Formats: sequence, C-alpha cells, structure tokens
Amino acid sequence: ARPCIPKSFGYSSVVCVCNATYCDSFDPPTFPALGTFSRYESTRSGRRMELSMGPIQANHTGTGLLLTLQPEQKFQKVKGFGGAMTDAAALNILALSPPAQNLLLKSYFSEEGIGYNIIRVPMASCDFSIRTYTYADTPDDFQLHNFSLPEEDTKLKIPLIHRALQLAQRPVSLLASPWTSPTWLKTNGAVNGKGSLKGQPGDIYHQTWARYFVKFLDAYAEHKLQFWAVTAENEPSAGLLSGYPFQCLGFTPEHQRDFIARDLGPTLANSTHHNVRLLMLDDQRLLLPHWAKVVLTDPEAAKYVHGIAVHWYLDFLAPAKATLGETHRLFPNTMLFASEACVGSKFWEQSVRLGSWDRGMQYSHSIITNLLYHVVGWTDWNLALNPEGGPNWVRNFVDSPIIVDITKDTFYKQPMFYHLGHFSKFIPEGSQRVGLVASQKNDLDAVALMHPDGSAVVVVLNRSSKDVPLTIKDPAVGFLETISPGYSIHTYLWRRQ
Ligand SMILES: *[C@@H]1O[C@H](CO)[C@@H](O[C@@H]2O[C@H](CO)[C@@H](O[C@@H]3O[C@H](CO[C@H]4O[C@H](CO)[C@@H](O)[C@H](O)[C@@H]4O)[C@@H](O)[C@H](O)[C@@H]3O)[C@H](O)[C@H]2NC(C)=O)[C@H](O)[C@H]1NC(C)=O
Ligand SMILES: *[C@@H]1O[C@H](CO)[C@@H](O)[C@H](O)[C@H]1NC(C)=O
Ligand SMILES: *[C@@H]1O[C@H](CO)[C@@H](O)[C@H](O)[C@H]1NC(C)=O
Ligand SMILES: O[C@H]1[C@H](O)[C@@H](Cl)C=C[C@@H]1O
Ligand SMILES: *[C@H]1CC[C@@H](O)[C@H](O)[C@H]1O
Ligand code: NA
Ligand code: NA
Repeated sequence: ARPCIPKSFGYSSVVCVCNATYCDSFDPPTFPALGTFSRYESTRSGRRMELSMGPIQANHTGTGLLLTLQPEQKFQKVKGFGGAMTDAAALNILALSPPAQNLLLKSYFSEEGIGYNIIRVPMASCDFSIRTYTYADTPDDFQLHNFSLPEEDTKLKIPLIHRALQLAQRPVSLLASPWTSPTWLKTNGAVNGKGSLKGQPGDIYHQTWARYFVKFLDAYAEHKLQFWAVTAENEPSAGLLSGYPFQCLGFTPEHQRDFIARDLGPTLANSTHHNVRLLMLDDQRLLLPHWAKVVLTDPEAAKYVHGIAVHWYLDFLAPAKATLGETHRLFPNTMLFASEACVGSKFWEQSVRLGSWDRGMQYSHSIITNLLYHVVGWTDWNLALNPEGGPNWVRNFVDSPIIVDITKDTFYKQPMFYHLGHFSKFIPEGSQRVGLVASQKNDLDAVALMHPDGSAVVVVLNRSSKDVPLTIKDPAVGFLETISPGYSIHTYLWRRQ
C-alpha cells in the first residue's frame, strides 16, 4: 500500500527508509480468483514484494524449464517464522519515538507487514545484552527464593512482546532459550568460558537448574505470557570450548540426554507448564545426526523431546542431506526447527552491510534448503540492531533485517527483511510442504507449499545473474508462464479449486 523509500549505502541493493511519519507497507495477503495467479517480486534493482497477476493456461508447449507441482506428495507441516527479542533488539526498538516503534513492530507483526508468528526470548542475559545477569544471581540460592525478572524483562522485553501480540492477527508462539545458569551452579563459576553445571544429572545442581526453567515460565505467566516451547540450552557445544567469550553452559550430548531424562523433562512434566514443548540441541546442524541418536535412542529422554532445534552457522560445511535428511530418516516423528540465524558473526563477514542483496539471498536460500529437508520453521536472531550491529557486551556485532538509526529517528528495512517476508507473509502455520520437480538442471532454488485451504504457494529464488524463463505446472489447474529474473525472489500464489 505504501512504497519503499530507497536508500543506497554503497552495497549491492537499497534499504527501505522508515521513520515516525512513514514506512513502506503491504496489503494483507489474499489468493486471487481461480484461473489467475499472483506474483510477488523483489529484485536487487529495488523492487520490494511488488504484486502482479497472470493467467493460468490450460496448455503448455516448449523446451524451457518446467517446475511441476506434486500436490499429493506431502512432507512437513509449517510451524512458522520469526525473530528474537533480545535485550539489544528491545533497546534499539525503544530508542525510537513511539510512532516509529509502532511502524517497526507493524513491519514484522502486522498483516500490513510480514506476519511473523514466532518470537524467541532469551532466558536472562546473552551477548546481545549490555549487562551480564541471570534470574538468580544471589549466591547458593538453591531454593531459588531470590529468583526474579529484572527490568530487562519487565520494562523492555515483556511490554514489547505484548505490543507485538496486539498487532499480530495470527497466533504467536514464544520460544525460550537460556545461555548461562547462575555462576554458583557452574564448574567454572563464570558466565562465559569452559564450564558446565556442577556434578551430574539427577543431582541438586541439575534439579535446581530444571526448577529455574519453571520459575522463568511462572514469572512470564504472571505477566500474561505463555510459551509454545523452550530449548534445553542455547548452543550447548559452546560451553565445551576453552575460552568461550560470552554466556554459555556446556553439555556433551550424553549430558544433555541425562539432564533431559532426569531433571528437565520430569520437572516440566510435573508442572503447570506440562504442555510447553521441549526442543533439544539448539546448536549447529553439523552435530546431527549424532546428537539426535544419543538423546533420542534413550526412551527416558525421548519421551520428553518434541523437536530438534538447529542453528545455521556451520551449514556451509554441513550438507543438509547428511544432517537434516539423515536425522529425519532416523527420527521422522521428531520435528526439526531452525531457531537462530544471522549474517555478520563470521571472521570474514563485516557486522552490518546496509542494503546487501547477498545477505537477503543467504536468508532465502537457507529457508528454502531447510524447507526442502523437513524443517518446520525458521527463526532470525536480533529483531533490530544499531548501525554497528549492537549493542553487545563482548562487541560480537552482527547484522539484522532492521537497522535503527536513533539520531535520525529512522529505521532501515534491509533485503533480509523482504527475503524472510517472501515466506513469512504467505505461509501460515499449518501449511504443508509438497513436491516440486524440475524438468532440467537449473540454477534456481524453489519450494512449494500447500496453504491450509488447499491453495498453492511457491517461492522461487534466482541467485544467478541470468533471467530464467520458466513454467510452473499444477496438474489439476494449468500452467503459469513466468520468468525468474537474475537476483530476484518471487512468491507465487494460486487457488486450486
Ligand atoms: C520520514 O520519511 C519521509 C519519506 O522519506 C520524509 O518525507 C520526504 O521528505 C523529503 C524531503 O522533504 C521529500 O523529498 C523531496 O521530494 C520531492 C519529490 O517528491 C514527491 O515525489 C517523490 C518521488 O520520489 C515521492 O516519493 C513523494 O511522495 C512526493 O510525492 C523533490 O522534488 C524534492 O526536491 C525533495 O527531494 C519527500 O517528498 C518526502 N517523502 C514523502 C513520502 O513524503 C519525511 O520528511 C521523514 N520525516 C522525518 C520526521 O524526518
Ligand atoms: C489445449 O490442448 C487440447 C488437447 O490437445 C486442445 O483440445 C485444445 O484446443 C488446446 N488449446 C486450448 C486453447 O485449450
Ligand atoms: C532472598 O530471599 C529471602 C526470602 O524471601 C529474603 O529473606 C532475602 O532478603 C533475599 N535476599 C536477597 C539478596 O534479596
Ligand atoms: O516485473 C515483472 C516480472 O519480472 C515478470 Cl516475471 C512478470 C510480471 C512483472 O510485472
Ligand atoms: C547465535 C549466534 C550469534 C550469537 O550472537 C548468539 O548468542 C548465538 O547463540
Ligand atoms: Na494477536
Ligand atoms: Na564478523
């Protein structure tokens, strides 16, 4: 409804500029009339989810690329898409004027924006905090009498989450993850560095830690927030590394298995929060299938584990077939869920690259690859950062789909935002991935889903410089004659009946 105001920062594409009085917006999604398709197009050249429509033809002839929908062939159902309400994100959002804040929140959470339905919530401090703290810093408080939410939660994160929920028309699922325990529960007595819980699963340290999860959920429940899921620990492999720079808590897969079986599983199950899902791993997919095998082959751990959460940071050296594919094969009834991604965290990556088309393509390529290998959802990291990629108490700066420029009471929506939206806006919870097969080898990334009502949604990414003419065949409906321009992403929608 309102066009992108483009600005170049000298990278491959433009950001869209928003402030207190203006932000680009979309219309709520709709399917067009039977016999017509919709196309939403974003390009490096600056098109931002532009709507066009076309006819579905009864016939097709030619030798060009054909993508054929296989609507009967069903895969995973989609949980959703969203991002993380870190301390850093909360600070950046609230540093904007109230009108600008509302436009940012609407960008993500309204149907005039990209319809996020997941928010990841850190349990106390992480690197994307300006303060190191837990919820129970009073030493040796095994009873957790001094457990409490600080202002980071009560003043910053919780009110923003409530505002996001008000804007969202879709049901929103909250996901909680801890980085570190209180230091008095840890072998190293520090928030960072190499260190695990003291002792062994089933003991006082482990029982206290499990009870901390319940205290956290109790406290958020007092604030009228309920959780869909928690993870067992953010990046448990991190705490195994000498000199790890920020908040962590080390678990081997054996340690995680035993913690879930003995402490976390029984504790949650015997609480008012028994319906909250537990996700294991919450770490790089390079650790699969090994980690899934260790945890899920133990029935006492398995009965508590709803899903496997994966992070994207080692995807470049962990092929999806050998990790996601093999895990799905062995454990087809345990969902895979992508719970954290961002560009900028790597040694060879600058933190923020305003307007980078490459980083947009990284997001969409990742989401497509995940969807093609059974993953049910995909979650960004910080919802918003400043132009430095912070704040961050160890200066571990990274990129974010929205960058906030407080001096100008402005925020910039980057290619990553639009790439994510090509999925989030058009794929409601309960959509199902269906087959889509190419007639010939090609440079495109594509995925097909069936909307809950039976309609079709297809996303096509072209990471190459070359325009690719193609046809999409829906055997029941007809043919879509289209093009995939170089450096474009398209979302196709059409009714099937
Ligand atoms: C918040 O963001 C708004 C959008 O960036 C800001 O409004 C913009 O302010 C600039 C500076 O006054 C204006 O730029 C001028 O534009 C006209 C041409 O304008 C019209 O055509 C353009 C086509 O590009 C179209 O976008 C507009 O809607 C107008 O119809 C030039 O002739 C001038 O030389 C100068 O470049 C923009 O017109 C204006 N945009 C909008 C959408 O209103 C606003 O100032 C920002 N607010 C704060 C508080 O900073
Ligand atoms: C489509 O194909 C069928 C079968 O060959 C043919 O009868 C029909 O005339 C073709 N053209 C159109 C416009 O439907
Ligand atoms: C911890 O809680 C106990 C019991 O409520 C209370 O007596 C004590 O003052 C608290 N200590 C701190 C450091 O808040
Ligand atoms: O921008 C174009 C797009 O690239 C092609 Cl595929 C079709 C319709 C749009 O208007
Ligand atoms: C995911 C990657 C980047 C870090 O900022 C974050 O803490 C980690 O869990
Ligand atoms: Na709502
Ligand atoms: Na970096």
